[PDB]
Formats: sequence, C-alpha cells, structure tokens
Amino acid sequence: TRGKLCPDCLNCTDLDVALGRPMCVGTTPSAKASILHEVKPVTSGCFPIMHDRTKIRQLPNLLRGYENIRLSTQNVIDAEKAPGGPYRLGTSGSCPNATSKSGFFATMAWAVPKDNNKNATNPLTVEVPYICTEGEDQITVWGFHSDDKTQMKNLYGDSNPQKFTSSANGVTTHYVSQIGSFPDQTEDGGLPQSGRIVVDYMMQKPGKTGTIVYQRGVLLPQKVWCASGRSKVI
Amino acid sequence: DIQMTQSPSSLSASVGDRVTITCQASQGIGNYLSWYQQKPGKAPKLLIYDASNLETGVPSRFSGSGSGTHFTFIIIRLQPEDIATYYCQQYDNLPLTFGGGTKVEITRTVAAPSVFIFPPSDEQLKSGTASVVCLLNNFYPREAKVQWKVDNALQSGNSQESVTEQDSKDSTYSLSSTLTLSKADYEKHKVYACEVTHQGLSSPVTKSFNRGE
Amino acid sequence: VQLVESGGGLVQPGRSLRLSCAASGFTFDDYPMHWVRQAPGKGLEWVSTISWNGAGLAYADSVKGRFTVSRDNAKRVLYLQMSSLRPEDTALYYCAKDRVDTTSWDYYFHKSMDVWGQGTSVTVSGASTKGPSVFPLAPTAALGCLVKDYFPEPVTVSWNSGALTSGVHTFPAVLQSSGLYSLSSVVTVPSSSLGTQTYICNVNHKPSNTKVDKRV
Ligand SMILES: *[C@@H]1O[C@H](CO)[C@@H](O[C@@H]2O[C@H](CO)[C@@H](O[C@@H]3O[C@H](CO)[C@@H](O)[C@H](O[C@H]4O[C@H](CO)[C@@H](O)[C@H](O)[C@@H]4O)[C@@H]3O)[C@H](O)[C@H]2NC(C)=O)[C@H](O)[C@H]1NC(C)=O
Repeated sequence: TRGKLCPDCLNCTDLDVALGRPMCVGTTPSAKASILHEVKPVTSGCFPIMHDRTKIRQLPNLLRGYENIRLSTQNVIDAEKAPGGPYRLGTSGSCPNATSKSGFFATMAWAVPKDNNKNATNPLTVEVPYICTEGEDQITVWGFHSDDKTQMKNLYGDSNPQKFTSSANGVTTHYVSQIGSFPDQTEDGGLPQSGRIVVDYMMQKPGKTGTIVYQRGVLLPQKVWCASGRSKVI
Repeated sequence: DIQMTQSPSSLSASVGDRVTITCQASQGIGNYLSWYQQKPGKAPKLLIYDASNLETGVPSRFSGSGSGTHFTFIIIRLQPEDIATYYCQQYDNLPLTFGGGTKVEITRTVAAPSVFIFPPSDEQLKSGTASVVCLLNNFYPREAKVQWKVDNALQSGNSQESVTEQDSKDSTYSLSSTLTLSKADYEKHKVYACEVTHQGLSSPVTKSFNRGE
Repeated sequence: VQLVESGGGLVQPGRSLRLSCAASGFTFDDYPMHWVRQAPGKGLEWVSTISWNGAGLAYADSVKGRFTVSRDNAKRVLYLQMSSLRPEDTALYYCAKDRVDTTSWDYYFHKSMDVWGQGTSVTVSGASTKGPSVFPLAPTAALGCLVKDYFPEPVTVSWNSGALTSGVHTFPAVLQSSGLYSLSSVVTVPSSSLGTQTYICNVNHKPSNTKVDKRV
C-alpha cells in the first residue's frame, strides 16, 4: 500500500514529487491500494506557485489512482530549441539540489530568452509528443512564469499579460498572466520573489499527442509522468 | 555580513617548507569558498575553488580543505615562484567578502647588494634641482640602511627609498634611494657618498663620485 | 579567454566615470560577471555582480545607490557606471569572470572567479594632472631612467621597446613632498654589450600625452 508517492523522498510532499522538485525525484513504486491522505495537496518548496489558479493540486491524487507511476527518462521536448528564439533554461535560488543552490522542477523548463527578448512574440505552438510506453497514460506538466512590470520587460521583451492554452484529449485550458500585485508566497522555498509561476497538467491518452500555445515566460514540459493501471484509493 | 578572518597576515618560510593559511568565516558558508593567488604586479588567479577543488593547471603542492566556518589553504613545499599575497573569498551569500590576505615571502640565503651610484643628469641640472640615485641591487635580507654623505656629512630628511617586491627566481630584493636637493646646494659641495649597511657586507660599502668625470 | 578593463583615470570627486570590460574567448552571455577593486597596498574588495542576463544585480554597500552594473551581451562588454565619486573609490578595478554559467538571476549567481583582467586604475582627486620629466641614469653594467614629478600614478616603463625584459627593475613610485610621484627604472646589461648597443627606455604617462623614449 502506498501512502507517499515517493518513499525515500524525505522532506518532500506528494505535490513536490509530482512537480519533480529538486531533491524530490526518486522511485515511485506500484501499488494496488492507496490512501488519500491530502484533500488539498501542498508543496513544501521551490519557486512559489499560485496553486489554486489551476487544478494542479489534484495531480498527486490522480497519480495515486494509478497502479504504476513513473517519471519519464527523456525530455518530452527540446526546451532550448523550442519556438520563440533560443532559450536558456532558467533556475532559481529557491530550488536547490545536492550540488547546486539553484535549480528548477524536473517536469518543466523555464524558457528564458537570450537577447531575443526584445521581441515580444505572437502566440507560439509546440506539439507535445507521446513518449510513454505503448499502453501508458502520459501526464504532461507545464506552466508559465510571470513577474512585475519592470522584471517582465527585463526578462522578456514584454510587460503585458501573456496568454497560454493547452489541448489534449478534447480538453482545452486557457490562461492570461498577471503582472505585479501578486498573492503572498506560500508552500515555496522561502526566499522573496517578485514573480510567481502557474503550473498545470494535461493528460495524453495512449498514443495521443498534446499541444501548448504560449508566449513569453512559458514553462515547457520536460519529464512527464507515465502511468498505467488502476489503484484502489481509500 | 560574513567576515573572512585570514591568518597569518604575513609569513616567511624557506624553500621546501610547509605553508599553512587559515580562513575563518563569521558564519557557516558551507562549501562556497575559493583561494586566489596574486603575484606582485599581477592580477589574482584561482588556485582552489569550493574549498578543495584544484583549478586547471595549478600544481599538486597546492591544496585546500574545510567547510562550515573553517578552511585551510596549504602549500605543501614552498617554491620561489610562490611569492604572492593569497586571498580567500566566500560566495555563499551577499555581500561577497574577501579575507584580508596573507603575504608569503621566501626566507633565503644572505645575498650581498651590488651598490651603484648615479649623479644628476645634464638634463636635470638645467631644471635647478639635483637628484642623486643610489641603487641597492639583488640582496637579502631586506633590511638595509643607506646613509647619504655630502662632503662627508650625514643628510637627514633629503632622500626617499623604494624597494621592489621579492623576486620569483632568486628571492632577492632591490632598493633605490634618491637624495634630492637644489642645484644651488649641489654646487656648494664636491664629494657625494652613498654608505650602505647590510648583513652580507663584510665591511660597510660606500660608493661616491666627484662632480663631473 | 580574455578580459580587458578600460576607462580608468583621474576624476574630481562627485563626478561620474564608466569602466568597460571587453570579454572575449568564451561565451560571455552564459556567465555572471564581477567587479572587484583594490586600493593601493590593500586587499581585494568586491564591488558588484551581474547575472548572465541583465535581470540580476548586486552591489556592495559602499557603492549601492552610486554605481550601476550593466552588460551588453552582443558587444560582450561588462560596464560599471560610477557616479558621485568619492576619494575612497580610488582603486584598481578588476573585471572578473564567474567560473559557472549559472542561469539564475535571483540568488547565488556567484561562485569562484576563474579569469581576471589586469585592471584599470581610477584616481579620485581634485589635484592637477602633471606629466613627468624623464632623466637618464648614466653608467657589471648598470643603467636606467629617472621619471620625476608626475601625477597621477601610473606610468609605464618599457626597455628596448619591450624587447629587453631580463634584469629590469622598475621601482615602485615614491610620493614626494610636493605631492608629485617619482620612480626609477634600472636594468643590468653586459658591459660586453655596452658599445654597439643603444639602450632605450619607454616612459608613457597616459593622463597626459607624455610618451617619451630616451637613450641611455
Ligand atoms: C541540480 O541542479 C543543477 C542546477 O539546475 C543542475 O545542473 C544543470 O543541469 C543542466 C541540465 O538541465 C545543465 O544544462 C545542460 O548543459 C549541457 C552541457 O553544457 C548542455 O549540453 C545541455 O543542453 C542540452 O540539454 C538541454 C536540456 O537539458 C536541451 O534543451 C538542449 O537542447 C541540449 O540538448 C544543458 O544546457 C546546466 O549546465 C547545469 N548547471 C550548470 C551551472 O552548469 C543539475 O543537473 C541538477 N541535478 C539533478 C540530479 O537534477
């Protein structure tokens, strides 16, 4: 019976493991019986997330309902070469691992432009391929970073709201970002941050591709969840 | 803010001796400390980073160790080219801070200074001032007393000194003394003497000139 | 990998100055960069640090509110705009490369500095610039040049137009009673090569256009 998604992931909540927080990546064994011990799943660190802007808190309990869950070995896309000029993989001092005081979630890649910033972009489309094993469900984790007006213009060539949509399995999501006047930081790494991230997931059923349409600040998916089977959650 | 307390402030050891430099952080910086070597007249160079990692190309006689608040930099067998001031630096937290530095010098064998004298040049005498130069060259130890004798009279307050940093090949110093006074006085006298006191001089050596020969 | 600082000179207090650091030989926009200064005779003192993009800045308290770090990643130049200059800003200013190509710009974009420039010297003073007189030090064989009454330091002294480096001793300048500097440069050559060898010392004091080559 599983309680935590990743045993041997100490100091990690189920939502930390679901997002691939640094120090929170490890074996997630199979289980036919599971207890749902968190009604409102919570993170214990990283860059601060505006969790309730999306359904992201259900992700551990969705994984909980599968018999087998595992984090993919390869990146679902090449984030640095994704559309929108060349990107640098952003890291934050809020997300350390054993060999770096900076880092970021292993499920996502912070696409930071490289003096192609100045160009604010019209909406860009990337296709998210199915990479799991033949009969498995793929859960794709993505999101977007936003910041205050001055930092949005510094990181990106735009201080205006960016808009993000996702599509898979006939299910569409849509978002517009927020500049400044953010909620207080909660469930994060504990360092002050002028911006936040919004994190979402989309399910890709066996053999089904995904689509993300984005602008500046996108968090492109890297490591996806490959899940199969069915587990009795209690 | 994190002070880096570095000790000793200066040391001098023989070639082949062991040199031990410690750096103390007022607070825990964990792993994030580095050691820089600044040779005289040059810019700093990374020797050690992350408290123990030996940077590309630097010899095995250099080694670092420590974590938390205490760090040790060691030259296992001191070499003449290791003449430098060494600095520890923490990069765990802002503001970035350095240690006060540690001057390393060679204690070498007694070398005698070959003494030289220079009268004021033709060009300079035009300009109504006379600078008389005495060169103390390639000696050890650094302690050296030079007295200026104008017509055999001890001058006090009339010259200034300037010593080079220790040489990286023979570990000696070199000194310049410049006796400056008016051309009006430079014509009032004839014999100008530079008297040198040093350990390597069997008898104190003087160098002198007669005015124009 | 090369760093070349420039823009240092004599400024009156309260004025402004900008130093530039021309990076080359490495992917400059992958790395954080650093400014470190050093008062004459004194230790290394950190000034500022900038992330790989322009979005992460850091200043020592001595300069916060007066100095601005910035970079041109296309030009591959690190800048340091210094304003409201104080006499204790007088130092040799070092450009320095971070050893690690950190992508973060919020915290900890600073590690060991593996490449340093040779620095540019900044003197903050209301005193007048004074160029030097270059007198000879006439003659194994010893010879040299006397560089008297200049302000500010530095002067550069070159022997045989840079060829002769063996046995050269250029002494540290001495701040005379007048407030003007004076140094001497000497070199030991064979008396065997005294005849049929014209000896040249090359004194340049950039704060003036005092570029002199004088025979010994
Ligand atoms: C612990 O955290 C640290 C800090 O985040 C982390 O170190 C970083 O790892 C990333 C890998 O994501 C490094 O970036 C790579 O560097 C290599 C070598 O230069 C490049 O070839 C890589 O480019 C390829 O991979 C990208 C995706 O990773 C592709 O988008 C790209 O097109 C290429 O295929 C990539 O840029 C980064 O250099 C280090 N950090 C530093 C400072 O060097 C470390 O991995 C974390 N450890 C664990 C176990 O998670």
